Amino acid sequence: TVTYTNRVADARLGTFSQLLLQWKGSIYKLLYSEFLIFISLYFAISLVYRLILSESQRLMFEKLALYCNSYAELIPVSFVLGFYVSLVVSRWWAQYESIPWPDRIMNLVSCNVDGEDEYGRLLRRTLMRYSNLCSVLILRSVSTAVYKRFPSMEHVVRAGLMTPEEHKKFESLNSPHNKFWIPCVWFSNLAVKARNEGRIRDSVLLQGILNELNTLRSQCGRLYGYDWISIPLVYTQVVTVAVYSFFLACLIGRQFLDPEKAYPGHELDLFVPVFTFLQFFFYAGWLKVAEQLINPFGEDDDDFETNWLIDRNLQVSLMAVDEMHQDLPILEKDLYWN
Amino acid sequence: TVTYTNRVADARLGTFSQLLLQWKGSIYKLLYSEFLIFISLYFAISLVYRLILSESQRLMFEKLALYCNSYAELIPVSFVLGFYVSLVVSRWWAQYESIPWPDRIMNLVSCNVDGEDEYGRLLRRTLMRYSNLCSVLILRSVSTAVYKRFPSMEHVVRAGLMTPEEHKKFESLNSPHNKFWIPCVWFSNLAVKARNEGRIRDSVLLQGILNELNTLRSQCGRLYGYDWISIPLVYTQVVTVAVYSFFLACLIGRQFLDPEKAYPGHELDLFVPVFTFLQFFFYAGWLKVAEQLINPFGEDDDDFETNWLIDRNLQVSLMAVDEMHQDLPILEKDLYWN
Amino acid sequence: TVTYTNRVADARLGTFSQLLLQWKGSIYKLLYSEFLIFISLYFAISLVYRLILSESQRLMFEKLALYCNSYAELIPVSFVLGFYVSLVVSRWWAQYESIPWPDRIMNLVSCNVDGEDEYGRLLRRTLMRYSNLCSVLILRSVSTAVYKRFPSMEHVVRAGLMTPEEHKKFESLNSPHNKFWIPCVWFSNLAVKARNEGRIRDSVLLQGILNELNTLRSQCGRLYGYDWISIPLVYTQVVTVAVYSFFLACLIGRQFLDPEKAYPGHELDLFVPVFTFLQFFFYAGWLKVAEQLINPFGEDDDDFETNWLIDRNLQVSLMAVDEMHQDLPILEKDLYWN
Amino acid sequence: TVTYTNRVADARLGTFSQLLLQWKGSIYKLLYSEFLIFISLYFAISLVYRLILSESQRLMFEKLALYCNSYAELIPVSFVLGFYVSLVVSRWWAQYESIPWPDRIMNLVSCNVDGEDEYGRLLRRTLMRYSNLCSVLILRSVSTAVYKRFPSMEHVVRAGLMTPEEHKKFESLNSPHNKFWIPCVWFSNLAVKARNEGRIRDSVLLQGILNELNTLRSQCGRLYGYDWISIPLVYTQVVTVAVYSFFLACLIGRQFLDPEKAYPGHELDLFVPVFTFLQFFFYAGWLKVAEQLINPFGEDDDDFETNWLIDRNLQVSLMAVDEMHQDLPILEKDLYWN
Amino acid sequence: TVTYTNRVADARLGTFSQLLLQWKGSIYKLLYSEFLIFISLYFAISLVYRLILSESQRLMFEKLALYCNSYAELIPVSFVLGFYVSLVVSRWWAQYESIPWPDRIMNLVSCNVDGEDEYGRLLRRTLMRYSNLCSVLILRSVSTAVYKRFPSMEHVVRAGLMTPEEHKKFESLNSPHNKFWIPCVWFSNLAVKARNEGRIRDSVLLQGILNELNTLRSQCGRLYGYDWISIPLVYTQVVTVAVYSFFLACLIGRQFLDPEKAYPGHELDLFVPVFTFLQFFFYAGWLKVAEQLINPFGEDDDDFETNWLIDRNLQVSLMAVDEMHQDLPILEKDLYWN
Ligand SMILES: [Ca+2]
Ligand SMILES: [Ca+2]
Ligand SMILES: [Ca+2]
Ligand SMILES: [Ca+2]
Ligand SMILES: [Ca+2]
Repeated sequence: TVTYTNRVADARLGTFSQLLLQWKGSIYKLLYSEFLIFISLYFAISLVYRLILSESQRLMFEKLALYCNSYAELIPVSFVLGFYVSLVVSRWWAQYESIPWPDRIMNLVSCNVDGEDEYGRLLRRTLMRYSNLCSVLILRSVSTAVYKRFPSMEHVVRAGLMTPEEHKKFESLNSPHNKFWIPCVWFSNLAVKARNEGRIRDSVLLQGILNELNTLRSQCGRLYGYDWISIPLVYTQVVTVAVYSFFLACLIGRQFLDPEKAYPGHELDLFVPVFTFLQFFFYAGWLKVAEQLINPFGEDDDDFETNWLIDRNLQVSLMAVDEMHQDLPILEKDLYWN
Repeated sequence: TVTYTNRVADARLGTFSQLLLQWKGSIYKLLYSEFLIFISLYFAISLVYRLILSESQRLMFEKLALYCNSYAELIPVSFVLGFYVSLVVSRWWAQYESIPWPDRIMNLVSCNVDGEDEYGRLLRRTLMRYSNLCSVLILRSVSTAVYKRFPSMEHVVRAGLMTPEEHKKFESLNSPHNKFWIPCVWFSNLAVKARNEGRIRDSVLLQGILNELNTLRSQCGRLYGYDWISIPLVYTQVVTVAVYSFFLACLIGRQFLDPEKAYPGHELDLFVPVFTFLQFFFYAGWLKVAEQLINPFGEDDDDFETNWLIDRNLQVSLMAVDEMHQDLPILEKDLYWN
Repeated sequence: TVTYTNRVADARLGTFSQLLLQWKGSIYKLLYSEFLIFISLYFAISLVYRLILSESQRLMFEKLALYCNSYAELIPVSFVLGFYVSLVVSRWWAQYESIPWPDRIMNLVSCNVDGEDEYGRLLRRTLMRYSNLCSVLILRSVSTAVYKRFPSMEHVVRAGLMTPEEHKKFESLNSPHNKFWIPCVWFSNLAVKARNEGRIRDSVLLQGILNELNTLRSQCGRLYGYDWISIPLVYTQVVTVAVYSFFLACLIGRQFLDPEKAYPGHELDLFVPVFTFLQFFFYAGWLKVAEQLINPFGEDDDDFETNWLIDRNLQVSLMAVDEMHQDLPILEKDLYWN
Repeated sequence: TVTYTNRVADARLGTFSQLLLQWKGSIYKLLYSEFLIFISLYFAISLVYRLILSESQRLMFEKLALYCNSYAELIPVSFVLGFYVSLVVSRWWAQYESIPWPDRIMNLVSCNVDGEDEYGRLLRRTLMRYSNLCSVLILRSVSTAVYKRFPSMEHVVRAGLMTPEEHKKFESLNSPHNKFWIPCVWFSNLAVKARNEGRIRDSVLLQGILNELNTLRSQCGRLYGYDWISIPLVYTQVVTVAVYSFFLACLIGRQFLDPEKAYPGHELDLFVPVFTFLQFFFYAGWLKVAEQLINPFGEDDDDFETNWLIDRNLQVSLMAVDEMHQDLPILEKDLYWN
Repeated sequence: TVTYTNRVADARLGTFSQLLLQWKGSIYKLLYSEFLIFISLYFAISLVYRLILSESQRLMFEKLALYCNSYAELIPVSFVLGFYVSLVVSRWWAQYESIPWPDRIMNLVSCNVDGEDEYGRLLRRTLMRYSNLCSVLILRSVSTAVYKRFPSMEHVVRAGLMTPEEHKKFESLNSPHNKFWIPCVWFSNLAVKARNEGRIRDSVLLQGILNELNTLRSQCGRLYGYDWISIPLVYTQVVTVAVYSFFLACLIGRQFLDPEKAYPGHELDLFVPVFTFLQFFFYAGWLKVAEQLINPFGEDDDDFETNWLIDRNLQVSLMAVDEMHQDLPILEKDLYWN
């Protein structure tokens, strides 16, 4: 994503006036193809009408242009497009919050799994690596950036997210469905094995660890649900037919007619319709935002930084349960004692 | 459902332009009947007006067409239809999330119910089969696809979801209401019987299993509530009268009149109203999406894949508590040790 | 409620076309009075204008009709009415989900309260009867159907929901406020008395039972809040003044004037305004849905089936803690063993 | 609040027609001042125009009235006002549900704090009085009705909500901020002191009591947040400038011009603009509802009955933990035994 | 923020009429620059047109002004701007509720961590200082006011929020990412160290403290998510291009033309367009509210008072676990005893 929050804290004058001077993740980069196609088609029809057509053929084109200008308002562009964009934005922010963060499981495993020797160290690192793997295996199914980072499971083995013994156990488990739920069972079995060996003191701490595991499992299930149940295809087809049909009508209807014929409405000849191009800018770019945000896990400039987030979660998770287990600062008095 | 999420990750040019070349679950398959009925009625009235009516009768039809063109805008089509479609889409996504997933109960039963012999194996499989049966018995009441897969309870017995002794116990329980709550009591009684025999260690683990049982029971209750309390019938009647009355008016009002009579507005004769057919496309198809999604558990192309989900839940549930109980990979060091 | 979900699973052709042939809970049954009053007033003014008024008086009525037709669009009908109907529908579905279901408490009491003799049987039945009574005493305060089923507390005694000793204890408790919270204290005291006698094993199971009791108490409190804090009366007055003032203006403005006077707009005389009657149909019926759903606990055709739900909850609750305590089917192998 | 829910259960004919015959909490009581000011200003300008101005001055007033009638539609009244009213209603119902109800803490304290002697009786009453005081001290900060009931802390002492020793301890605690969090710490300390003396059996019951304490603390924190973070003042200024500027324009633009001058639009002279007064009624009263509901804790007719609710909570809380501790009815058989 | 809730409790007459006489946090302070730029540009173009241009050049400017007045309505200002402002307000109130409040952790630590000597006092103060530091370290990353209060970590050391030993431990932990999660691991490790020394009695109280820690960690994670995932930049660019392009068109289109030329629409010459300036006021100020509230953690007049809240949380947290540990008032009888 493009983050500009620190630039818009106060509202002086050019709070939004400077942000339109940015190229990375802009409206200009999105509309740079469709806008130039629209410019090319409009100026092509304009030059053909001004330089090629005969007089009766121009007189027929005038009636066609008046018909298309009168009756292009029957197409419900804003009515369909606002509803579709509201769906896309609602599902967008709903899909951000479904991304699993390891930090609650991190806080519980960093303190409740005892042992300062190598066995408890290995145990805590294996628990957090299972919690991260149960996230990576669903993020490589819902995202294309993670899938291009990890094309096969051997790339998950080489990155250190999975040992080859876990790869052999993962391949030996026979299931035709998506196997993202495999480490979230290994986590619970390893937590119970840790409790039975005395590394976890009581049942309440074990049940807290398992509750946070099931919370992360619900997060991964929400990601699977938002990826599998898309926006219905019939909505996408209706909105693209709406925008493309409206501006296909505006290719003919918004053409500058002859001022010497003295039509009502077409009195000035400017050869560049500023308001038609602005209306195409707002409607077509308003559709392009929904095209960008309908899948926020791809490789757009404003899709989610999933690979960075995987690297952060792996580093922070393996940091807080290895170096920070019983490594506390010295309990000292504050500036407010007596 | 038709899933196209992997095709719309990035937004290059034809992100939505290729998706209108798809037939399965499209606007075209929905409107293929109503659109051709509208085309047939319009061209029938057009040919009758052009070839059959006498001159005074055509002059009366002209006044009828001008009246219907002037006063068809009084019908609040968009105002009623947007509100109705917003209800349908909100209830649609609310009904997806109410579908019970066994995975939290799966994670707890796979680890907390002890025993590697045949008795604990039978116990875990019976617990997960009760948790799946308490979902199947409500999905065959809210869906028509599951009801056509399982027409009677004997088909539930033959699929392995229920043993015949459980069928006899299920028939001996006398209740005139829906019996989907029967396995969700058997689960709690079998969990307490498992705790009393020592298969579950403490009370906290038992209460966690019962809390996830009650969570799945709340999911099934939400499905029962959304199926039983429909959208009010008066809304459905008002929206279908709105769309059908508006286009019944547009059968007469949008007719191309005679250009030689020189009416204001009807100057060009094209014999095919492109914008009337587009307006019928958007409004009527916008109603057809609500017709499709008012019950997302039927057998439309974009209703929910409930039978696939039942098969997945049964296979994954009986997999993770039988093969994956204490079958863990070897605890080995990572690529980040020292 | 009228349930039609099983009829609209697929979307073939007449998915909504058959549902307008139904009378029970329709738009026709709602508007059958107001629509005929509007028809009567319009045709009365029409016949008086056509047969009674003199020429200068008709000429004054023409100017009054043109004024009322020009200036009835200043009344914000859709703007106020859409906001009001959105409130009514949001509160409608929010009030359905606040109805207490005994099933979570049923699942916990059916398994955690021990004893196969008559004392534990009496104990479980008394606990579930308290949980049902704490729901009946708020449903007879928020609904008129339950209040007509149970006019006094003696009718609650005769139905078996309350023994006469509990009636005497309920009357001896002195409080000027609504006493729906009385059985939800008796439940907690009886659960603690059951724990102290050894019928409940540990504290965790008791706390789970009390947590589900407090969940049902929050459900009853939400019902009390939605009944006591209505939609503000000023909104109801503004919407009824809006609809009635707009169609009081349309009684005069939509009248067919004389075509021989040649007014702009009034050229055709049909004597039955189809689009005025349709506009009255949609706006007035859109108000009548809000009139129906502003209190969904009354005795409309599409209000909630509260009495049926009370009977179901009583039967299922006293069934699952009496016959189904330790009555489990035989643990047998599945079709997938080895 | 004005409650009319029992009057609108069914929808016969006059379901909303009788509710406009009510004065308490009506649109008429709100608009009785602003409407008469608008009537006075309009009729003043009308009589001055009809009786005082000369002919050229009337001819200038005609052009001013046509300008103001043509260009008053540029003011976005409905666009700003609908958004503002939606915020006010959303925050209104969000602030009702944040009002703390003592009933969950009541159910736990009435059963889990042991002792039938005077010490446990005093202990339970002191716990519930702390839970009520932690609500009263935030309701006298967010409401003006509670602040006029309790102007100082001595009025809280005289009402029995606080003993004078608790008043001295409350004054000895030095903090420049709002002290509504003081009894919600006393509750937890007294619950731990009750557990350490054996009045509470185990830790799980104590943690349940503390969890419901923190739930009530979150309710009080939501009330503090909704009172402290208002709707932004810039929205309130924009909506009042919108409504007042639009009807300041309509004082001149809606004036009946001279019919003998024969302007397009002003042909009939009625001297009382019915639709202008109706439009002022709906827009200005639609603003007055937001003025009423922007602070629903004041002393309007449809603000919340906070003092009644404080009296109810105090009476019910001190009732259910004193008289109803181990005072249960006799366990007797039902009408459905065998 | 500017709080005016106590001024708008009742609705008499001038409930909103007095609030437009306030300068701090008003629409006037926001629009004081852009409005004067618009006034300057409009009056500059007006004086140039009235005093400088020749007759044919004025005749060309008339056609340009009629074109820009006819075709500036094609720009979807309200359609884009309402959607954007709805996003800004929804995210605004969603970001207020994500601010962590220490009070639940305060209530649990003030009672469950035993010890009246200096060691338990130091232990409770260190726990609450960790809970406050885990909030300060994310509020100095999401806000500019806290970042200007604490430019470096030495300023956090000097304020008493962090001892220098904790500063050395905080710098020794090597991580390239944001370190706001560091004290929320120290809290859990210190709570487990407090439990193992006997300062916390059982496991249930420890798990309650850790659950409230993870709740505060989820609050800080929501703040990090709302700061990192902004509103998409393409929406901000489209709305600022919409407002600026519409009023750039209105600089030419709303100009008062010559009345002697007798154009339809431009008949009166007033030299100050009141309704154009009002329309600029509402649209441009409606954009400026979104500019103010897109980052509510900056230093605007109506952004959140974050520094005051940090000071309050520090004072109240270190107050309630030091002075109020076992300092209870005397248990005395109420006014309602017998
Ligand atoms: Ca994307
Ligand atoms: Ca369907
Ligand atoms: Ca009703
Ligand atoms: Ca108020
Ligand atoms: Ca700001």
